[PDB]
Amino acid sequence: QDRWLPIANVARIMKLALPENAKIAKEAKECMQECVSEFISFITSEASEKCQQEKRKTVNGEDILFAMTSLGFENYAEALKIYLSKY
Amino acid sequence: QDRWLPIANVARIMKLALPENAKIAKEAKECMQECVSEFISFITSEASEKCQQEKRKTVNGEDILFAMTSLGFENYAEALKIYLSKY
Amino acid sequence: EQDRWLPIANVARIMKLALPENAKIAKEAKECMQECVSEFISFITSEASEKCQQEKRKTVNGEDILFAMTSLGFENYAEALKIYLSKYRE
Amino acid sequence: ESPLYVNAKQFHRILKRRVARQKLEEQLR
Amino acid sequence: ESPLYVNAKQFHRILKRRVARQKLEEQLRLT
Amino acid sequence: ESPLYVNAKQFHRILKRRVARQKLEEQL
Amino acid sequence: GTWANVNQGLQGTARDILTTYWQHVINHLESDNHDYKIHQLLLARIKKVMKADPEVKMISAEAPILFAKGCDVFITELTMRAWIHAEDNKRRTLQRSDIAAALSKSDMFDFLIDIVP
Amino acid sequence: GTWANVNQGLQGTARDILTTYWQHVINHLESDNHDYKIHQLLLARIKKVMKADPEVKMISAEAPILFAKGCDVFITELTMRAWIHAEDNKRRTLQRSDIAAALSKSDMFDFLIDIVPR
Amino acid sequence: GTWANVNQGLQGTARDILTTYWQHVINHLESDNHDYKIHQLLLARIKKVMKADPEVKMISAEAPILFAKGCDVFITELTMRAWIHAEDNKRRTLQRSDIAAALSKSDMFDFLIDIVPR
DNA sequence: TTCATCCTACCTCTGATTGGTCAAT
DNA sequence: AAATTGACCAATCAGAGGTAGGATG
Ligand SMILES: [Cl-]
Ligand SMILES: [Cl-]
Repeated sequence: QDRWLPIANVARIMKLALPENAKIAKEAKECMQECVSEFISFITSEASEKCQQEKRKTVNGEDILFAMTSLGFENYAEALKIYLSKY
Repeated sequence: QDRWLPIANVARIMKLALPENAKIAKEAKECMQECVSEFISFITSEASEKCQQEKRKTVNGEDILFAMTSLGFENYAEALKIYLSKY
Repeated sequence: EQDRWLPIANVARIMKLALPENAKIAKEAKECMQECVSEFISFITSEASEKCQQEKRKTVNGEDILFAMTSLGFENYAEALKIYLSKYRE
Repeated sequence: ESPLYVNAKQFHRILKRRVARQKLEEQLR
Repeated sequence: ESPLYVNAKQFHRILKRRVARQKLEEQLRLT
Repeated sequence: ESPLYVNAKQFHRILKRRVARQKLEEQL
Repeated sequence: GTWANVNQGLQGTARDILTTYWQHVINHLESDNHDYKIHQLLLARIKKVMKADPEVKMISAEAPILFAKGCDVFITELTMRAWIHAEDNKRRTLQRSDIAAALSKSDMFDFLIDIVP
Repeated sequence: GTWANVNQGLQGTARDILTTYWQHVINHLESDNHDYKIHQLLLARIKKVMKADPEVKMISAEAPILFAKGCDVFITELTMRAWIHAEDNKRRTLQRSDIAAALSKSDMFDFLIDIVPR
Repeated sequence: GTWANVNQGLQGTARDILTTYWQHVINHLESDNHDYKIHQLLLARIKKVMKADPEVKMISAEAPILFAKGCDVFITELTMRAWIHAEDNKRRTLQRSDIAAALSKSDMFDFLIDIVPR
């Protein structure tokens, strides 16, 4: 289970994404769960390799933003940079 | 409060009375608690008045049974009679 | 036997007092702390014990515990309890 | 909804429990 | 259905995640 | 995970407690 | 006569089942090896219900022990009577209206008309 | 170029709405008063996904917080991209095939080719 | 120096709170009217822990009294050190892993390497 | 084709159960 | 001090009701 984000939180965000009338198939929720969980694992694997090769043990915010840029999530990296500078 | 038996014990007896897959509404548990608590208070009050009228201070097993018989719980009196004589 | 551990109710009471009044403690946290503080005793006592055998003495005393505490890098514990031990004897 | 005659073995004890429950509630408050 | 070239920024990390994912399955079925 | 050098004041007493702990566990 | 209350107001298989439940209760009470130390917390609380009545003074140890057994039977038989009404509405969750419906089948339950109006 | 992914693969009304949704996200992150509040159970679950990778040793407290927010945006965008295919088929129920269809429109999602075969 | 262990591995507010805890412990041990009469069962159990070592022969009445006091300080400072990790993870329940995390911040706790594997 | 109205099957979301710690005994 | 059990909180799961999507004419 530790591979996947919990499904209830995923289903809540999807419901807010959709019009009031909309239903979501159980299959659709499970799929979205696997997708967002790979999104984390994917970016984190990139960030983690760069840390190991620069002899740092701590994966920090800049490592996640740098990895998003590398992997072609530039819109995510720039939008979230603003969020991180306030932290 | 002193008026009511604790609800966990009541809920446990109810769960054992129902099929293994049955659910019990909170309101059903709370209702059964009030019922069984009055069952005690009702029989006890009849036993307690007979004691006062016959100037006795202690209420004993045979008074509970005599009160159950007079109040129309005859099955409860006759079944528990057998139990009292073993005690 | 299993006399290797302090009783857990005393450990959990001291822990409860260390935390904000509305904190909770997991059973496994209490058990962990119980083993930690019991090795704290065994670890120090073993050092104090060896020195006693090497100086041919039979009794382990208060000075021996404090000396073992400084030896093992529990200097703050030895210095704070020094004050306490002096008062015990006067 | 509300019947005049109930169990003949219980009626008198029901009336008394109504009185005893009212007292408890007024002594509670 | 399955293409030879994918997003050039992502392709290598994809090959590595295929390996890292295989090794998670090796342990789960073992244990 | 398992370091070569630990606290210099404690190392030798740690080694000795590992021996003493196995022997206590030998009774069972 | 003495067992009229066992199946009063029940028809069909419910009748046989409540009857068989009482037979099972009676055989149990007829057994020779009773353990008369039910939890001190439950017997303490039974006694506190009895002592809420100002008229009550002293209570025999015998009395709470009779009510412990009696209250187990009462809850069991009323729950089983109430389940009938949940099964008829094709429900798996027992509701308050199932206890109310059950009470209305037998005048043994008339003492509860203010508790469950 | 760094906003290319916002509408890559979308046509007509869908382009405007996903663009507007991204303007909404950026306005939100630019605001001055952030909680940075994560539920304990979500925080422990993000760390556990990251930690499943043996190469990951220690994680900063700010990393799970970035992912909390990024995963909100990822779910919403993809759900909104998926819904288009549900509307096209005049359906009220979003299905797995709507997500599959959404993934195929942008190469940003190539990383998911083994998670959703299509 | 002597008090290095009070603060070893702690940062920010935790550092002042553990130092203030130790100043409170020292004020208490410096007070002139101690009661050395601690419960028969706790001192029976302390002696039994000491006596579990075959190398120990006879134990002074002083030794168990030093440990009763020392163990209260040990438990308190480690629980307070472990609570920091509970707060960092937005939790109000202390877990075993909060204790493990606290042991890793100071080499004073190296003696517990086999009691709490980490 | 476009309705009218069933039925069947799935999803929703309230509310019941579960898991685990405190408090009382 | 240790074990047992009720109460309670937060997190999860299940079922009772609601809506979709299909069948028929
Ligand atoms: Cl019995
Ligand atoms: Cl925020």
